[PDB]
Amino acid sequence: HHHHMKELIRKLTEAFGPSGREEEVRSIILEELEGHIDGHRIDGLGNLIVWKGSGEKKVILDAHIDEIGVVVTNVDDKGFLTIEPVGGVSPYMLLGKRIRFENGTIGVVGMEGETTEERQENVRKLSFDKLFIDIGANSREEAQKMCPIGSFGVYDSGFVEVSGKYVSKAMDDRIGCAVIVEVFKRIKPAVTLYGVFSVQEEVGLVGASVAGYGVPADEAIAIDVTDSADTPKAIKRHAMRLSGGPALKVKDRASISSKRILENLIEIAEKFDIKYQMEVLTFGGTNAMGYQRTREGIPSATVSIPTRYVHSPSEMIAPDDVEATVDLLIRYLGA
Amino acid sequence: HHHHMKELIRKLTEAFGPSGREEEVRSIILEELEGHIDGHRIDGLGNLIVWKGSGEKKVILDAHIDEIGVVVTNVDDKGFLTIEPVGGVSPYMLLGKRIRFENGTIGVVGMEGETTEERQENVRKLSFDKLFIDIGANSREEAQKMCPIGSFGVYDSGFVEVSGKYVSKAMDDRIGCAVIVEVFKRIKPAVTLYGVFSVQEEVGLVGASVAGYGVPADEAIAIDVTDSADTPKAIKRHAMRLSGGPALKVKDRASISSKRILENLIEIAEKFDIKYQMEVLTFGGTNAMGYQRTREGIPSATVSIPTRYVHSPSEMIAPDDVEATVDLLIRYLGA
Repeated sequence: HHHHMKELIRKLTEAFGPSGREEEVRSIILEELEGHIDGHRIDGLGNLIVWKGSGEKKVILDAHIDEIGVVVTNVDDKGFLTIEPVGGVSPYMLLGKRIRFENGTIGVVGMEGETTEERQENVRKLSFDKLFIDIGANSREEAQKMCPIGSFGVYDSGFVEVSGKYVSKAMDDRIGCAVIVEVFKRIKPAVTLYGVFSVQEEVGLVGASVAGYGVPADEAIAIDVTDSADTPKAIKRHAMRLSGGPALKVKDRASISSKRILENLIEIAEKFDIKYQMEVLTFGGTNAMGYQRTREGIPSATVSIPTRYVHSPSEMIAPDDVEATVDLLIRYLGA
Repeated sequence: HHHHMKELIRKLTEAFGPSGREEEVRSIILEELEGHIDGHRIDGLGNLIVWKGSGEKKVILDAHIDEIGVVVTNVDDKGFLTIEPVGGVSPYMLLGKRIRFENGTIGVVGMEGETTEERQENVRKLSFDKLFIDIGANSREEAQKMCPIGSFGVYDSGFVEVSGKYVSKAMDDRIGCAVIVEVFKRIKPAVTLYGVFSVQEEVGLVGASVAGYGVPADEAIAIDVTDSADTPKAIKRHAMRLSGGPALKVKDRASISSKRILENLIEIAEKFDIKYQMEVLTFGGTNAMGYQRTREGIPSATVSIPTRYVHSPSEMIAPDDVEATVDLLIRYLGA
């Protein structure tokens, strides 16, 4: 390795930050960036925006700070919790897992069903309303004091090295957050660089990303994860893979200016022998509204870290891909 | 609490001992029993037998030392492991979990399937042959060096306190092992007491439990776990429950001598105000062979610790039930 990002990745991935409660992650980001940013602000949606540099061109790098999890929606007479999903969490991934709550309380996920046929019927068509969380309470009253309705939880799973790979919860998108932090620590920007550590935008709600988080940027580059389809039988040509480098794309039907960002990233990677992969463009439909949506706003591209087991408690990345991503961005955004 | 068993329970439940590889558990048991046993032996099947006392009546206490897990059956060209179950492990409980191998190697369980319909089809009817384990290897050769075919793994999950409950892997039956160890540490036996820490007997193979592990005992008491059916909707009268005390039973159609052991345990519990529950008798069929099987061998009974989430990485017990079990046995087997 040529960066020293392990501890940053451990800290960010282990931090508590389900959608709606990301205070710890923002605080960690600001501590890591102390002395490396010229300023910051937090918008009314909870997006953290930082900046460094004074160059003519304004560039956003945007990674999501929120993670998948659960929210408590009911407490029963014996102290058991009902939950709903926060983000894309499959109930299959939650079965038998331990969940850590904001206040440090640990709970165990169980499933309803007594007989084999009951459990078989349930587990074969698993629904969140068949799950519950046991926090060791013996009554509604004990449980409501520890995890009242509206409490968030995340996986009780942290960071581990798995023969040269890194595994943790919340690679999506704490790994993107780590990339941006590392870029801010290392770069002497030729641009005015904005780092946005954003809350994800629920479908059906107004988000801030289209308006550039109020930053009048010339370019916006999302730093995300993409599924690494290099596991057994999910073996196709042109798949994203671990150790293939950052995955580069734009949206389908992107503007000339957005495509230029992609071409320029490709050129940097080629000139500096940085591994990279060409990802299929983000699908956005085929209608007239979708066409006009890409031709307004800020020219944009996406750079993604290949990740196995996305949305599990054991998301896996190759540290070389992360370092390559940092290197690519520093070369692109530097002198 | 009135015993100090937390550390013993943590140590035993965390120990590596899938069926076929229980060396660490036997070693821990012997270390804990140093100075409290008069002797021991290990039989050809791997059953560890210890003894203390010199009384006329010979009594076995028997708890299983093996835990559920996985065994590696194939290594593919990219380093991914195929597994089969050891013991009663559902593939649903393994999804996204981390597995710890004998040599300390950690792996992540994944499932085959790329599309939503593929994964939905797979996960709705989950089979072990759709799972794999990723140990971070990049080739068959790297993987075979870390986890060759025949390697065992267990849950990568250890002991935690959950508001006054204890949660770990392998309560089934490390909790029974802890009960027996604690009895040996505390008791002045009025009997010759044998502690058997047994390997489970595969259906279809000859085991040693029927012959009393070669001990010519007068009574044999299994110390096991039983499912605690006190979770949401699995709410029936007469259910075993946490904090209801040890669950007491014999086999269906038990002999007069076996039923006497049960009656005598009940009497002890009543005389000493120890909580207990009456569990439905062990089902053994209704035919002539089953009838004669209970009337030979050693008079036997079972004392069980109520446990939630059996066969998950988060098996849960109430420490009061464990202490009550120890207390009951010490009173029964003492002067």
